[PDB]
Amino acid sequence: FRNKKQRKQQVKLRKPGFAVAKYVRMSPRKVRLVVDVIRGKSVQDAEDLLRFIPRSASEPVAKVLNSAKANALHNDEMLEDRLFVKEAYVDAGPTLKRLIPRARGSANIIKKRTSHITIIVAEKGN
Amino acid sequence: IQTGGKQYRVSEGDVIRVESLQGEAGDKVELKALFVGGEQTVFGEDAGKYTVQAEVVEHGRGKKIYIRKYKSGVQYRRRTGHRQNFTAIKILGI
Amino acid sequence: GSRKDRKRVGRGPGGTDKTAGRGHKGQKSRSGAGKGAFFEGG
Amino acid sequence: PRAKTGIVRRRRHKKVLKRAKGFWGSRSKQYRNAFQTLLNAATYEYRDRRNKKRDFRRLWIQRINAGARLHGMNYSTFINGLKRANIDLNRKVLADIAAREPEAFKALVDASRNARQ
Amino acid sequence: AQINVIGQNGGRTIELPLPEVNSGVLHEVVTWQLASRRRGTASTRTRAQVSKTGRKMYGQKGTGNARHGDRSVPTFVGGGVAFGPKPRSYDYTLPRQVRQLGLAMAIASRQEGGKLVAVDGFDIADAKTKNFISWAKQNGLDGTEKVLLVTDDENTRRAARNVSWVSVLPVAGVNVYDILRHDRLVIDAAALEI
RNA sequence: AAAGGUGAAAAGAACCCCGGGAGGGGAGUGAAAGAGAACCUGAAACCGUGGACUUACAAGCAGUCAUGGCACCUUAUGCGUGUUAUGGCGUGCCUAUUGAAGCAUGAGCCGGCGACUUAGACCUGACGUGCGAGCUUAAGUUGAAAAACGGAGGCGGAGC
RNA sequence: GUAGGGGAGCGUUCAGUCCGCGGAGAAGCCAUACCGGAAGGAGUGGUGGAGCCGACUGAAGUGCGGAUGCCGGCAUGAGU
Ligand SMILES: [K+]
Ligand SMILES: [K+]
Ligand SMILES: [K+]
Ligand SMILES: [K+]
Ligand SMILES: [Mg+2]
Ligand SMILES: [Mg+2]
Ligand SMILES: [Mg+2]
Ligand SMILES: [Mg+2]
Ligand SMILES: [Mg+2]
Ligand SMILES: [Mg+2]
Ligand SMILES: [Mg+2]
Ligand SMILES: [Mg+2]
Ligand SMILES: [Mg+2]
Ligand SMILES: [Mg+2]
Ligand SMILES: [Mg+2]
Ligand SMILES: [Mg+2]
Ligand SMILES: [Mg+2]
Ligand SMILES: [Mg+2]
Ligand SMILES: [Mg+2]
Ligand SMILES: [Mg+2]
Ligand SMILES: [Mg+2]
Ligand SMILES: [Mg+2]
Ligand SMILES: [Mg+2]
Ligand SMILES: [Mg+2]
Ligand code: NA
Ligand code: NA
Repeated sequence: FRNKKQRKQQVKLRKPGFAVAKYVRMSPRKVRLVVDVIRGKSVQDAEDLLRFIPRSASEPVAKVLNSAKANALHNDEMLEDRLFVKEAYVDAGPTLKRLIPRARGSANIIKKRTSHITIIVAEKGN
Repeated sequence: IQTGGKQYRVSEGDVIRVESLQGEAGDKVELKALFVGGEQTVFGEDAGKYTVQAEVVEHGRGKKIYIRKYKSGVQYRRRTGHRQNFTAIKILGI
Repeated sequence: GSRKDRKRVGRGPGGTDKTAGRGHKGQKSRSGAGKGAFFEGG
Repeated sequence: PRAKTGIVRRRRHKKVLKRAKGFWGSRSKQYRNAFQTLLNAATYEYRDRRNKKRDFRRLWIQRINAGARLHGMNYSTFINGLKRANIDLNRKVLADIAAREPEAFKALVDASRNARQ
Repeated sequence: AQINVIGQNGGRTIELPLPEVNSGVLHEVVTWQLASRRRGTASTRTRAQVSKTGRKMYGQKGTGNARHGDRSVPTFVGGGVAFGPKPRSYDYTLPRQVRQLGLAMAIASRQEGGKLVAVDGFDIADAKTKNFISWAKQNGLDGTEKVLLVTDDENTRRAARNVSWVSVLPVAGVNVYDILRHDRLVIDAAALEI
C-alpha cells in the first residue's frame, strides 16, 4: 500500500488486449453501425465479418481489431485460439468545421466528425 | 398518538412526544383504553384498573426536514430547516 | 489587540445592495430608469 | 479589485442538481429545468405534508366501517355507539384493531350496540 | 508610572487617557491611517468610450435576433465595465484632537503590560548588531515578541535590523498602528515622551 | 480577431509488435507516462460502452405523498441509499396584467461574461465617535518604512 | 402577502493582523445517507501536483434563468 505516490512507481499499469485508432476521419455513428456486429464474439468471426460488410468503416475497424490481436499475442502472450472481442466502442474525436456556401449570401458549417475506435480482446475463460 | 401510548404491548421501546422530565429511567405511568393481556379483552374506563409503566431511554432529536414554500408568479420562495424533538420510552407494565 | 479590536457597535451599517432578493425590482414599476432629471424644483 | 464568480455558481448549481434523482429527462441533468421542477416540487411537498393526514384518516375509516358491517352495524352507528358511552374513546388506531384482532373488535361492536338501544 | 531602565528614574509624568483604553477609539484611528495609505489604482475601462470599438453595427429592426448598437458595452464579452473601479483618493483628515488622543491611548494600552524606556544607549557602541541583541537579552527582550523602537540618534538605528525581535522608528514618527502592531514598545528617548 | 502551460533539466521514447500512413501496444528514461509533444488542472452541455432495478391496454408540466417488490450497507443493518410497480394528488418559468398552464412575451443546452456606481470641504436626515458655547481647517511647507505644521475661511452665536 | 420600508446574517475577491496547515502533499475538481433557522459549513474517500484554510477588521469590478442579452462549445432537425 504505502500512499498515493509509492503505488505509482511500484506499478506501471498495463492494458491487456487493448487497441485504439484515434482521429479516424469518419463519423462515430456509422462506425458504431459496423462495430455493433462484433460486440462480444470470436475474434476469428470478427475478422471474417469485417471482410464482407459493405460499409467502409469496415477497413479501419478491421485494422484496429488486428492491432489488438497483435498486442494480445506479442505484448500479452495470450492464446489466440481462445481470443474474442471482450469489448469494443467508438468515441467521437475532435471535429472538422468547414464553411460551406449556401444560397443568397448565407453560409453554413459542415461538421466533419472523427473517431477513436477502440477494441479490447480477451480469452473466453470457461 | 396524541400522548401516552396505551394498548397492549410486549416490552417494546417506542418513540413519542417529549416527556418534560429529562434524564433516564423516569417511571412513566399511563392510563389504558384497551389491551389483550392474557387474551382478555377490556374496554375503556374499566381499563383504568391496569396501568402501563415505561422508562425513558434517550432524548433523541428528530430527522432533518427542509421546509420549502413557493407561490408562482409572485416570487415568494421560502426555505427553512426543521426537526421536531422527542424521546424513547421502554414499555414494561401490566 | 489588533485582532480583538472591534467596532463602535452601531457605527457603520451594511450598504444597500439591489442585486438579488428573490423579489426585488428596484425603483418604481414603470417610468423610473437610467434617467436622473426629474428634480423637485421647477 | 475584481471578483470573478468562480466556484460559487458551480456549487449552487450542483446542490440543485443533486436533488434530481428519479427525475426524468433534462429535469435531472439541465440546471434550469431542474430548479424549475424544484419550484412546483416545493408546492407538492408542502401541501402533501398536510394532505397525508386526510389520506390516512380516510384509510382508517374505510377499514372501520367494514369491520362494523361484518357484524350488522355501520360506521355511523358504531362510532356513535362509542360517543354515548364515555367508556370507549379509542378512535385512533381502531382500524388496526379491526384489521389484526377480530375478536376484540367484535367485543367493541357488541359494546356499541349495548350502549345504544 | 514606568521607570527608566538606563539613566534617570521617573515615569510618574504624563497623564493617562480615560477610560482604561478604548478599542473603538483606536479602531477609528488605525482605519483612518491605513486609509491614507491606500494608493489610487484602478486599471479599468469602465467607460465604453475608453475601449476600442465602432459606434454602428446591425440594423435595429430587420436582421432579427439581435438589437445592439456598438460592441463596447458591458453586455459584450470584450467591451467596457459597467460601474468599474476609477482611480480615486479616499484620504480624509481625521480630526486632530482625535489623532492626538489616539497614540496617547496606544501608549496607555502599553502601560499595562509590555512597557519599556531607556535613557542613553552607551551600551550599543557602533553598529555590531550582535551586542545589541546581547543587550536585549538583559532587558527581557528574548526575541520572542515583536518590538518597536522610537528613538532618535542614527548610530542606534544603524544597529537594529531584524524582523521578529525589534523595529526601527526614525525621529519619533509614532503611529497607533505601529505600536499596536508590535507587542513590546521601547520609547527610549524622552523627546516626545515627557 | 482568437490563440498561454511537457519535465527539476530533454534524458522528449534506441529496439520490438499491428498498420501505406495516422494511430496505438510493449520496452526504456523520469519522482510521476494516471507528464508523451494538437502534453498543468480537465468542470458542464453533449456522444458512447458495461451493470443494477425496470417498461410493449395507458391519456402522461414529467412531480409529490403513501405503500409494495427488487438491489446495495464507506456519514450507513436499521436509520436509511438506489431503483421501481400501484394508489391519491397535481394548469412549466419569467414577464406583463383587472385577470396566465395559457393558443399572450422571452428562451435549443451548458459554461463563462453581464446591470443602482463614482465624484463634488455640495444639500438634508439617521447612527457613531472626539471636543463642547465653541467646533474645524484649505492650498501649501517640512518630513515619508511614520506625520506634524499650516486659522485666509466656513458653521454656532439675533432677529425682523 | 405584490409594490414599498425596516432588521439580522451567509458567500466571494483583495488588504492588515493573528493562529497555522502543506511532499507522508495545498488550492481546484469528483462522490457522499452528517451538521446549522436560511444563505451555507464540515468529516471521510477519489483526483491533483503546488500553495492555502480559520478568526478579527477594512475595501469592493461581490452573488444570474431570463434582457429575440455577449463569447464559446455542444445538441435537435437525421444519416434527412
Ligand atoms: K433590505
Ligand atoms: K509510430
Ligand atoms: K426573474
Ligand atoms: K450627532
Ligand atoms: Mg522506476
Ligand atoms: Mg419591468
Ligand atoms: Mg402603469
Ligand atoms: Mg442615458
Ligand atoms: Mg436643475
Ligand atoms: Mg385536519
Ligand atoms: Mg429566432
Ligand atoms: Mg478589454
Ligand atoms: Mg400555477
Ligand atoms: Mg400550448
Ligand atoms: Mg406562450
Ligand atoms: Mg407585447
Ligand atoms: Mg512541483
Ligand atoms: Mg456585477
Ligand atoms: Mg441565458
Ligand atoms: Mg420563438
Ligand atoms: Mg450561440
Ligand atoms: Mg436512409
Ligand atoms: Mg423527415
Ligand atoms: Mg425521404
Ligand atoms: Na445502458
Ligand atoms: Na460540500
